[PDB]
Amino acid sequence: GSFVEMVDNLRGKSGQGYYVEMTVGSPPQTLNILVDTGSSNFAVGAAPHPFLHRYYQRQLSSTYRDLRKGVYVPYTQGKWEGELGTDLVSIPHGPNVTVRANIAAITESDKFFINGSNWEGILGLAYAEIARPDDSLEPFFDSLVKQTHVPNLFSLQLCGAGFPLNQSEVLASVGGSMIIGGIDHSLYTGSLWYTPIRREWYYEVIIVRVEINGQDLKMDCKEYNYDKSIVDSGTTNLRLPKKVFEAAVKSIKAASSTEKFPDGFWLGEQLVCWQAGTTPWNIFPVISLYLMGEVTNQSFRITILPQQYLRPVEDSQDDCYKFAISQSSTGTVMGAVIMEGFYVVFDRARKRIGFAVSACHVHDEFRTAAVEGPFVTLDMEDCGYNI
Ligand SMILES: CSc1nc(N2C[C@H]3C(=O)N(C)C(=N)N[C@@]3(c3ccc(C#N)s3)C2)nc(C)c1F
Repeated sequence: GSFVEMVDNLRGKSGQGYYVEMTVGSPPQTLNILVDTGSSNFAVGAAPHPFLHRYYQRQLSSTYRDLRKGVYVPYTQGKWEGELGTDLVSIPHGPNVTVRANIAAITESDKFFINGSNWEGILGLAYAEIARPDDSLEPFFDSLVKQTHVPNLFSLQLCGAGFPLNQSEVLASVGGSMIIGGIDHSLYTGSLWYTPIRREWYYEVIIVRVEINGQDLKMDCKEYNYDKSIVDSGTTNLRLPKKVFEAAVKSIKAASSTEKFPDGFWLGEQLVCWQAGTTPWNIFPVISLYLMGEVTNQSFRITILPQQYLRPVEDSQDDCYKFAISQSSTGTVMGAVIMEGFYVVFDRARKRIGFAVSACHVHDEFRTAAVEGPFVTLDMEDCGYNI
């Protein structure tokens, strides 16, 4: 329905992440926490770091409980290590509840804390299967549902500004909404379409067709989900498996061929600039991803614009962007620049993810993002990867 207390509770941007305010401990210690659907640990800075202006001080919390256990988390782009414990946790612009949750108190880290991101921790919203050190460490959302009457569902509206925000603007700007326990109808237009959650670990989905400006990429659909496809608010880009990326970039270059861009642009490294207000959106194609539907032999599609996959960056008065589609060796990742086009419902209770056109997606007067269906699609189970 309407969840006014939770609307506009996020801040941030696709490149540095979107975060929500939380409190930990007694008396409450306020921290800004990255919303990460990629993930399943609640982990906070708990020791001084050059990029943190605040951190969780366990010795100042009367409700802190030491689990006497360490946690070491090395991932591809970074790492952190910490100490496990529990404490009382709240979301000020959330449900009016306080829960006893696991907290990984980060004591050492490498390339984890982003300089100027304004967040001091991460809220992993995915399932216990991928929690560290193992699946016995109950994720935050599981604790929230178990201890309260909050429904087993959350929804995210990530709002890209469509232009760069400076340090002061990004702190003063509304970055979107995280609705805990419900769906807020003001955040989207049109209908919600649902795709099954294939398996509960990451938020895994199945893509069954890909089009660039209505032209079928025509790959075996298993390629689109090799080795998985996930919905991840903690990734900036739309990431595609190597072969799919190679085919998609060739098609995007062909559609936009009236302007030649350097190789560094297509690699997502180099910015491209245009005179203020002259970005030629119309030369870039729309991209549609068809997702398995809830009805047998039915699919639907989500369509994004270049206003989603060209990420605004500062250079001058020029309008500059980076290409926010990139290669992956770990499957498709529907990151923040995809999520910025849609209101996304993580319906854990019904094992499904819903998509609707976001009320805050960036567009022009000629084209809009879309969520449309149904389409008749056969043998969709064959699109999923096994082994
Ligand atoms: C690979 S297993 C694993 N991974 C993570 N993360 C992976 C990071 C990762 O590359 N992405 C893509 C992720 N969605 N989340 C992580 C982030 C770190 C910093 C972020 C920002 N901004 S997002 C945490 N955290 C934990 C606790 C893990 F078990």
